[PDB]
Amino acid sequence: GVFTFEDEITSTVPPAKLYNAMKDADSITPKIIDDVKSVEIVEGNGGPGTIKKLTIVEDGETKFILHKVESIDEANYAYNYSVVGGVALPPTAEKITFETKLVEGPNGGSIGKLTLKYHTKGDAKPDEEELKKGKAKGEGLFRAIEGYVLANPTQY
Repeated sequence: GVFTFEDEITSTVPPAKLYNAMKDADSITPKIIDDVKSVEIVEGNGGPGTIKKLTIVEDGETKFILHKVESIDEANYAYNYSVVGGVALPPTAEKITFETKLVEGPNGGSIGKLTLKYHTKGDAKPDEEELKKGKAKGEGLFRAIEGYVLANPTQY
């Protein structure tokens, strides 16, 4: 089944700058996220349908995760990607979609909506810890992109 969760977030960074840096995640994320070592494009040009392989370390063991770029909408400052392979998918987990959408917020920052869509195998529900871990991951990646902008203001 599909189980959807939405979380409202904030940033001091304006939405145009965050959105630009969200599209730069393949170079930003290995720099800032210690465990993420590299991102390689398997198929595609970076747009919707693109498949990416990420190489990770988790206590000194190299592991791989596979992403699919789902959809990109400047119109709603939106960037959506799915985890389609790797450690985050237990056998009753088929896919996890992470959507980020941004709007202008008070005082020159941004209001974020983070959506987690947890796709399960038929009748199963998401495990409570797996949902927690999935949320933390989506939030961590957002904060990486944001972190990078705050640290490198002249780049966005």
